[PDB]
Amino acid sequence: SHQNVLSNYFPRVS
Amino acid sequence: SHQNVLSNYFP
Amino acid sequence: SHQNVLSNYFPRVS
Amino acid sequence: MFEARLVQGSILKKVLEALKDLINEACWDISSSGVNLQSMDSSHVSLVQLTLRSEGFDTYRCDRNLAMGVNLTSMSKILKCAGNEDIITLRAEDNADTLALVFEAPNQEKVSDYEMKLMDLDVEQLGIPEQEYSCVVKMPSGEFARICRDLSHIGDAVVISCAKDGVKFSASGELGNGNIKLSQTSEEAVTIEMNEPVQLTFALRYLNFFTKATPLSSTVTLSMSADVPLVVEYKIADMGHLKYYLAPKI
Amino acid sequence: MFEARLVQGSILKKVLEALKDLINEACWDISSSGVNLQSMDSSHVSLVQLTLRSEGFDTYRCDRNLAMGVNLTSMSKILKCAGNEDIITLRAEDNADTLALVFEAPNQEKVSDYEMKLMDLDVEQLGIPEQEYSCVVKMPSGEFARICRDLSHIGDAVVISCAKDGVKFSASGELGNGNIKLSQTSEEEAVTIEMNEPVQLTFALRYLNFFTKATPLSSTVTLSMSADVPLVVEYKIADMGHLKYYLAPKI
Amino acid sequence: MFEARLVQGSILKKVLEALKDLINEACWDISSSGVNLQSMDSSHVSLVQLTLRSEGFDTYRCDRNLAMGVNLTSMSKILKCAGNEDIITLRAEDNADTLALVFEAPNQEKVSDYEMKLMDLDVEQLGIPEQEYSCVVKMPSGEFARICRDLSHIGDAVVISCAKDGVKFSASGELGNGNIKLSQTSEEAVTIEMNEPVQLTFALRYLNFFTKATPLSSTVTLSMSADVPLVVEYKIADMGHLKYYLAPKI
Repeated sequence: SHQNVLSNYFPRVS
Repeated sequence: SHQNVLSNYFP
Repeated sequence: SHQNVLSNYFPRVS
Repeated sequence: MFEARLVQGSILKKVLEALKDLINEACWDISSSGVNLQSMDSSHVSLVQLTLRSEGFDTYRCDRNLAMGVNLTSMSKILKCAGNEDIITLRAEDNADTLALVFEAPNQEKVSDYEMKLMDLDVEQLGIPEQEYSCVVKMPSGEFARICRDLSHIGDAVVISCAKDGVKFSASGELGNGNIKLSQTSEEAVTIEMNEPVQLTFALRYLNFFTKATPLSSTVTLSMSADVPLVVEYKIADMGHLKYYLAPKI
Repeated sequence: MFEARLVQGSILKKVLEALKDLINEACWDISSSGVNLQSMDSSHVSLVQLTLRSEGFDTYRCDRNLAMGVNLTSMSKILKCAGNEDIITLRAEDNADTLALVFEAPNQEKVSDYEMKLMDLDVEQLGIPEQEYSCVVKMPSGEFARICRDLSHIGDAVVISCAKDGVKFSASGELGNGNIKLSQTSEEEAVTIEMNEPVQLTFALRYLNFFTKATPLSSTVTLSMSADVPLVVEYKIADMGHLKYYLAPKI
Repeated sequence: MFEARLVQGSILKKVLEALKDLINEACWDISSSGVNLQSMDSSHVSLVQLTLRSEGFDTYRCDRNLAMGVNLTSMSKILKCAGNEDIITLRAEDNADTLALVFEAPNQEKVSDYEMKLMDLDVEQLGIPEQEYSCVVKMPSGEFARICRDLSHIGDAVVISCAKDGVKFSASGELGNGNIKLSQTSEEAVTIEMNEPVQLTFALRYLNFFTKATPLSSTVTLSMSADVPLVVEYKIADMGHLKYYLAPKI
């Protein structure tokens, strides 16, 4: 198993 | 903030 | 009282 | 001999549902005028008084007065085994060793019969004399129960502030604070008899036990004065009533 | 190859619900006459016999006879995934390694497909001879389920006393003791008694309460008794078969 | 001052119910165009984006834009104290120290008033790019919700397989494996727009959280492409939507 985080796909707009 | 019992009221 | 088993009532049919 | 018969048996089912979480033991005073019960809970913070008048029964007969040690958790367990529509009968003899309970189905092909042991109880008595109340609030019991259930999300204590403006229930906690205001109306009415404004504080834990009597009555009354216990009162129709008493905080 | 099809799948859901808490594994005898299942519970005090006849399925096919080791909880977990109106199909192929369960929804957009592994199970079977019984009671399964639940508040064992026109259930414990008396009525909701000889016996309420898990299968339940023989509690999966529970008496 | 009023308050109750188990804290972006809310879960695998437009309200008013750090369990606890039929009002002032929630009953002889404190949040926001999707599936939200619950009996990951026929949901574990196939129908419809077959894998744990929004919408839409997060979309009728984003496995 391995879980990907949304960081791989979405930019950090803060 | 505090509290008692029901003894202190009734005969 | 004591709990009885069904072995005591039904034969072992194979 | 003691023998009492009640065709709307659900009354008794509801009564012991209203008691059994609060007190484990209580003593039943039987006389020719009916049934009284009084007891405090373990903390001695609250007290409950139950009255059931003779003429609310369909067959009442008492040869002479009795005091019956009853474990109420047990007595509840038994009453759970009564049908919603069963005619329930209570009986006690010379021995007062046991109390007998009879559940007759109205169809007549089922009759249940239970006999429970009566323990022996030390009787720590108090007198709840009826008092005057600065303010007295009448409202639908489900409404009150919902106030109490709601504010338990908020805090551990409710502040009741009653003026003629209407009555307000308040609580505060970690989240923040909450306030519910009821006003006086045109069954489901909210009526307020006020002689003097009061603001008191009560543990919500105890009130939530009281609201277990909710299925007994459409209406509930709250009676308050500064420096006296609150009375939360449910009226059992045509028979009697259930009063819960609670000491304020601070 | 084996394939069986049932348009009202809820039958099969309820059968499982009635089994899985009493027995965890069991063997399914598939033939062309239907399905038999029989097993003791671990304690060997109770037994369960399940019958589901061929003609109660809308499509039954049993080319070769089969004996299928099944974990009944696994099968229960799968069957939770069926709707009560799913058309449920069981299928097993050549080697009988897996059992396939197919759920067709009447919504029609959905066909679910599940396959559980068939374990290999050892066979301690018992032979239940056909008898007739001193006393036999037919009554609403809900009434019975309640009798059993209620008296469990009172004691751990019930004494059933069956006479000419009424049966009495008794239990005792610390609170005190209780007795329930049923009489015969003026169909499904009647209480009827066929008695050749009065019986008074004693049984574990723990086990009966597992039995009543079969309640949603049948409106009516029948109890059969004789002295010195196990009680039989029977629910009928109507038109197809039955679920019989057998229980050994106390003392 | 900021003021939002919603005569059908249940909408908001359902939103909080749809969020509160997935995320504990969040920031509410208040703007004259409506309300936005966005947050990741602690594990950063999923995201939820909430939009509620000005014109879906019965009374919307915003003089200054606001960003409100909110404990969502607290806010849920509060909205539990609202009835399904209550007119709900949100209010914030100049100062923005606390957020006020006002519940008016259709009974209207009762008004509840709650105020929760605004904590301070480092709000790790994300930017949601506009993509187009290989496969896009529309189905009844309860059906999707039952798919997700059913397969949680079997395994911890679901494999969604979309070809032109329909989409297939699959999971495996110790018991065995399960496969659920939906096809397109002749609402309650199932529609599948497929431009190129996809086969993806997601944690069912997260999906079972998403399905908490089922009561908000009769229909749910799923959007997929290889190597972009899954989008689960519920539409709040007339007001906005609730979109969940989930990162695929391996």
